[PDB]
Amino acid sequence: MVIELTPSNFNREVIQSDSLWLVEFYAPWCGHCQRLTPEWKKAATALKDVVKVGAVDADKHHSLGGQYGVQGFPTIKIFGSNKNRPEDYQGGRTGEAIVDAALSALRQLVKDRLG
Repeated sequence: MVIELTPSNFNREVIQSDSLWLVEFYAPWCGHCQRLTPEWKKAATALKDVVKVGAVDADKHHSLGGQYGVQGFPTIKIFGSNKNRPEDYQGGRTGEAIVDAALSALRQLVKDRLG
């Protein structure tokens, strides 16, 4: 349900995708990330087959952590129409708040495609 993202699959899964993606950049040892885990799963399940929801261990994969300016954890990004310019998510860390942000991002995505 939450797609595990790594340097090896990030391009294929996210960058080359026309799906809306939410990506959590986390560290396993981080208490804040640990508390987010169930809420991230909650969002991923609510968004099944609507929005793709992934997670990068940015503690391990510093390459990806460095690329998206991850200085601390969790860092949440929204990958919309321009996959080269993700938006930083600064909303609430509940599944409910994340889902609302995803819906807003979808509205923006489809409206831009329409023109």
